[PDB]
Amino acid sequence: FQSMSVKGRIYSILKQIGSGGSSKVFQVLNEKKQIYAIKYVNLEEADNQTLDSYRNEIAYLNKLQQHSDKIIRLYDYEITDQYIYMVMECGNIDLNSWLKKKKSIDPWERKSYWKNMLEAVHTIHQHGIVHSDLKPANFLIVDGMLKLIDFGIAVGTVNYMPPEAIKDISPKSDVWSLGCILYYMTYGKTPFQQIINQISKLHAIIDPNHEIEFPDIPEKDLQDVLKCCLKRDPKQRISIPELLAHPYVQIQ
Ligand SMILES: CN(C)C(=O)c1ccc(Nc2cc3c(cn2)cc(-c2cnn(C)c2)n3C(=O)OC(C)(C)C)c(Cl)c1
Repeated sequence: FQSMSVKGRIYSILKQIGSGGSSKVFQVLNEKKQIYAIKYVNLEEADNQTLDSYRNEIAYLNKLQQHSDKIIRLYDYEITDQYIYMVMECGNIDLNSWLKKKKSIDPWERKSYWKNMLEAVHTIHQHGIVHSDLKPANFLIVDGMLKLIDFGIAVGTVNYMPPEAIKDISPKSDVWSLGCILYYMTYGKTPFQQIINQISKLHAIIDPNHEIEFPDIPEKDLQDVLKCCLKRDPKQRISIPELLAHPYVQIQ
């Protein structure tokens, strides 16, 4: 029922998609009756460290547009000292919400999503970006295709957290997180979701004596991937280029 202006162009609000730290995401309709998502960021109580992190995310989102279709499309933006408006493509739903609703995940949709996740995370790594905070919420379903929504530059779950991030951070950090997302899509839980206590959870992730259970499934390829990603030592963990050449991703 409402309306907002981004670079002379008018957008009518359909619904509010999300909220957070001085930031509201909306589903909008433009003058050509096309659907988009607008993220509004209030900079009134924002400092220079915050502004430059936001400016850095917009710059990376803007550059990585051209390098991959697995990155959310950023159509337009308006930046002032009071706010930011980002006009982006609209997804159907985020991966976290889609997984929370779904009682079972189809092996084909799973393989397809995995491919998308590796291509997206691979792309950011080629530009010196390591996310380090990957979770299903950073992924959006856009016409059966997964897209990466942020680069960790600008939920606080810890279930997808690599052992190296706990120790106190290389492209291998993201492999651990992607492994945890695939583990959830495989077994219906993250490898440490059983641990109610958050400190015991952290003590279990770093501890090598704490064996991660990999139950036997029909897809033995999918089992090897999980076993390769979830190696507590970054040095002994599989790389993204090697994951893209794995039989799980490649064999039809
Ligand atoms: C359970 N939820 C809230 C949903 O069903 C839901 C979730 C996501 C939706 N799509 C959607 C969400 C979107 C975007 C584009 N489309 C863009 C963004 C975005 C925010 N920052 N950056 C740099 C990109 N975005 C987004 O942040 O979505 C969440 C609020 C769900 C996390 C829609 Cl239309 C509905």
